[PDB]
Amino acid sequence: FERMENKVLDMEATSQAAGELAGFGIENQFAQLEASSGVEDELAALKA
Amino acid sequence: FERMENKVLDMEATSQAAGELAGFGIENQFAQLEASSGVEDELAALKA
Amino acid sequence: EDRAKLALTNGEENLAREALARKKSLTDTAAAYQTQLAQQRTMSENLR
Amino acid sequence: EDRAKLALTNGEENLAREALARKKSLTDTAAAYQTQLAQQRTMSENLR
Amino acid sequence: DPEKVLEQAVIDMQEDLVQLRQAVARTIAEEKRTEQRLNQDTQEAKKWEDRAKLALTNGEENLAREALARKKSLTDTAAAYQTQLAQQRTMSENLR
Amino acid sequence: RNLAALEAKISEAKTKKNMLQARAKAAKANAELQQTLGGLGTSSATSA
Repeated sequence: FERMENKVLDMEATSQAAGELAGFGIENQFAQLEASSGVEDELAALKA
Repeated sequence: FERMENKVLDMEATSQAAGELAGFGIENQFAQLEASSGVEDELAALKA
Repeated sequence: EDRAKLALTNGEENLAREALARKKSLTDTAAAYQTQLAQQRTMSENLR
Repeated sequence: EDRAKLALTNGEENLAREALARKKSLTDTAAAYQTQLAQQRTMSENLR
Repeated sequence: DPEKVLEQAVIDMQEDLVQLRQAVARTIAEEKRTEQRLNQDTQEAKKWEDRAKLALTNGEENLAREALARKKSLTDTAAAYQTQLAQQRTMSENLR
Repeated sequence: RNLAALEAKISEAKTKKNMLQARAKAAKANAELQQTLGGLGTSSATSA
């Protein structure tokens, strides 16, 4: 079980590597996508 | 009976695979079909 | 539609809306064939 | 947009905004193809 | 040539989507299995509680507390499987 | 009494270790999913 938990710790190290990868400057574009959703949301009010 | 129940568990795994398959974006069209039913339902009132 | 009228006689709204679905399919096919025949007439006059 | 109208019938604002996203993509592609066709027409007249 | 590189990338995308589909299917199977396991376990506790009621009928307090120990083990396993299934659902939605 | 205790130990240890290994394998599968999602070969298409 200690060997298996060492493998689990390797998975946790992979998770920390992903977190270190988490930083992205392109994230602003995602917000634009949300803004685009607003347009459709506005159209939802328009249908009335 | 344990072998047979392992086969049953394989069937349950197939059911979980089907559930993972359950997601479909085309489902909206089914609602349109229901809307189409409404038309005939409206005609049911029309027959009066 | 006559079958739908039979349904109108008593109860089977389901049958009436099924007949209406058949009607919708048939009229869509009729419109498609009308377009096809317009194309055929145009092409026939062109060939003539 | 017709699917979006189906959504307008009841509830699925998500479906409506998805349809709007499809509309945005399609109109962007249409504008790009309009520009492409303008270039093609200009080049064709040049060649003629 | 960029043409060939782009074509190769397009081709590789086809493998990638299939692999992701397989992973999703595996997740679905795992969630199904854990749901089945927890569901049956929940009823095992009720069965042992019925044995405990038989004990309540006459005398065997030892049997009743043994049944209670089985119940405790089963409910602990059920909570663990509930947590596991929550993780599976979260991961499945992430993959989707 | 020693046999009863030993059988309890055996059953609990076996089942707990088995389920721990299964869940660790599920976790590493999920981590591999995350890696594949991060592992996008945009560079090759960009080079083409």
